Amino acid sequence: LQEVLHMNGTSYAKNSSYNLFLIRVKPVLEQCIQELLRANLPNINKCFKVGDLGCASGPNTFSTVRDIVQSIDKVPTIQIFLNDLFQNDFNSVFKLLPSFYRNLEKENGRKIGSCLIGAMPGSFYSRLFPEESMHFLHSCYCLHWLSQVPSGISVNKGCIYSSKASRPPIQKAYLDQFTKDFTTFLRIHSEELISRGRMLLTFICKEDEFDHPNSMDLLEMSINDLVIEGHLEEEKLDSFNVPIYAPSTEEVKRIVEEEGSFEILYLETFNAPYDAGFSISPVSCDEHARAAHVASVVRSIYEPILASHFGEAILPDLSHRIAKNAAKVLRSGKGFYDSVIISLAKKP
Amino acid sequence: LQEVLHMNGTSYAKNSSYNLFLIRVKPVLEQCIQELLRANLPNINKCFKVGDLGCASGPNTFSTVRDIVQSIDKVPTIQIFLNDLFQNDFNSVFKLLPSFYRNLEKENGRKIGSCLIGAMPGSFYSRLFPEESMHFLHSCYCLHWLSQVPSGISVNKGCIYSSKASRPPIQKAYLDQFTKDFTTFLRIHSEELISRGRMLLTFICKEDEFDHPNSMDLLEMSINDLVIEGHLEEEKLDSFNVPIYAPSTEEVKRIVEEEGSFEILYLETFNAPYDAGFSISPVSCDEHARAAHVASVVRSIYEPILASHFGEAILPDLSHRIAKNAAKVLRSGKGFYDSVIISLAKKP
Ligand SMILES: Nc1ncnc2c1ncn2[C@@H]1O[C@H](CSCC[C@H](N)C(=O)O)[C@@H](O)[C@H]1O
Ligand SMILES: Nc1ncnc2c1ncn2[C@@H]1O[C@H](CSCC[C@H](N)C(=O)O)[C@@H](O)[C@H]1O
Ligand SMILES: Cn1cnc2c1c(=O)[nH]c(=O)n2C
Ligand SMILES: Cn1cnc2c1c(=O)[nH]c(=O)n2C
Repeated sequence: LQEVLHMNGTSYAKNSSYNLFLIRVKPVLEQCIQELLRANLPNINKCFKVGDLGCASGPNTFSTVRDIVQSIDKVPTIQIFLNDLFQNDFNSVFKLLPSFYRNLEKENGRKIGSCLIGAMPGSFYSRLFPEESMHFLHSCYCLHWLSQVPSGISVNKGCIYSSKASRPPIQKAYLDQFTKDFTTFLRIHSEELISRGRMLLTFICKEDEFDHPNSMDLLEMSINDLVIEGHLEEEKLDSFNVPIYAPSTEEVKRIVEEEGSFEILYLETFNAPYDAGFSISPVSCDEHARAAHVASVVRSIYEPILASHFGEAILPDLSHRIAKNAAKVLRSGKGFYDSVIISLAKKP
Repeated sequence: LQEVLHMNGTSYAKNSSYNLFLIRVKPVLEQCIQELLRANLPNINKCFKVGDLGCASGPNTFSTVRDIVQSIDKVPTIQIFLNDLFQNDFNSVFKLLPSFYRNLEKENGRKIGSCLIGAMPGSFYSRLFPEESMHFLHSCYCLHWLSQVPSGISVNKGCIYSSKASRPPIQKAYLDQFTKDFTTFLRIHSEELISRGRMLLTFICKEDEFDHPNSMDLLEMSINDLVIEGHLEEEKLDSFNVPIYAPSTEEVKRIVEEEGSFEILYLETFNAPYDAGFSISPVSCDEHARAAHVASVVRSIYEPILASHFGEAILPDLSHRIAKNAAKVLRSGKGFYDSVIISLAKKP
């Protein structure tokens, strides 16, 4: 998937929003960075070296950089490495850099050349940076993507991942894959961090106490509609497996403590409404448009993988079922994407 | 030009060749890198940090990385930053990285993750890297490009740059621009280098003793043909000025010594035949094809700037005149691109 997985190049950019997860991350990001400067890590007041792991493209890429930069300058050279898979749309980010830099100088006074933005492409499940070279690593909404479909060909009937309705051997196969992946992530990136360096990670979580469908759940139920309706053969659904896990906070916690590289400074979950990134009639129109927006966001996350497995002909039917499902969920008051945020410091 | 200048995205890749300049650079590159390891710069045996300034795209980008990597490993983590202007075709380099990395491991044994290739886009006339962070900076065939058209609207009649036929106020305007630009280059990048760090630079030079037309000279004479022939109004030629200088070695030497940041370790010129990158009938066919190749290479360097000034309609006529001119030059035995190579060490 290293050379297959990426967000939609409509686009992830057009459908993304600061208002979904990044605004919840921001205060925690801010506190993390301020604590780092106060900790006086070697060279941090000369050059603050930061990586954004799974930056994608679009406004969110720039919004995350802005948040970092403003956090650092809140009342040092900044070297930012943007990381994503080798077929991410880097060219478009780089073309927006000249205006980004000017706007940075008009906004903050940050002289041009004092914030140095480059890219380091590759999988965050492999080494990206020299040993003990980085102060801070940030990733938002990436770590639920696995390095591969769980290494357990086997039939996950009526399901596309370890959903609540999936059988326990599937659930165990997906957990074991996440464990491998996340342990590797932690082992590798701890080595890249300067002593007492930090990571701030935000990704999908599963909460036993709630019952809120995540984007994969909305997708799964919508593919199911289509087989029931007759539009898709049951074999297409039975063969489709997404390389994505939704962990519990206890699972996240056990993995980190097992790895041993990091102390947990902060660990919380939060629930983001589906349409938090949506802006504005009767009211059936209002809710139609909100549901249609949700479906666009969900299509923008999964289209590459959906097109390779199913072909392009079912995607408009799929978008239609996702919207219908989205609206029913929001009406029941369970229309939230559940997310965990965890702040880690490298142990001496 | 920071946001306008770039090589042709036919393409610079298809028309480029290791055999033109890089094979001449290679032995000097090799000696430079070996001397660096022996000098024991801080951290160099942990992580060797290298920048390629004006990497472009195509085989040459990868050939330069390969040469660096093989030089380092000749009987350490390697972090390579590829730099070019913000609208360079980075996406295509990154997409070739997965196979590059595998081929690196099949060739050398270089484990994956021990050579870390990223990008730092921007003008090399501004800061690219944190202070005292780099061991070695390499640039081949870039530094003759100026930051702007010489800051001397004024009419350069019948000429496109400071050619031998250009009047002395033009020559002085172009030299003064190169002086500003190259001095800035040196001041800025010296600051980025770790103590006793080095630069290896290769670019076009002008030699009083020879009389060999460079690619701009071939272009200039070919645009002149077209005005004489009637295909182009003299005003189009009189208004066209390329942001490019061809310095003498004495001019290069004076600038470096004036700047004061660098000691010169090595300084030589070499003359590269026009068709050194060309592979294979009577013989008028052979020489036709060799001349046509030269014209393609010349079009691939200048098409973006030619299209913006002249429009697209004259380019096939232009390619035809460049080939005719190329063949006459080669036949006289003066068909060489004259180049200088200079090795610099940061003074204590
Ligand atoms: N192993 C991996 N290495 C690098 N990037 C990965 C990855 N697995 C998933 N991703 C990236 O994770 C991103 C998820 S979308 C999140 C993007 C950004 N952090 C934001 O807030 O909008 C995608 O761009 C995808 O390509
Ligand atoms: N100010 C500048 N900053 C960064 N790159 C520049 C530049 N001025 C010119 N260049 C780059 O110089 C390159 C010249 S072609 C040389 C490319 C490569 N070194 C090789 O051996 O093939 C172009 O890609 C162009 O975009
Ligand atoms: C709702 N939403 C918004 N962005 C995302 C999601 C998601 O569910 N998974 C996911 O991977 N990403 C990037
Ligand atoms: C002959 N040749 C091959 N490559 C180049 C040239 C040149 O003349 N200028 C120039 O800038 N570049 C990149």
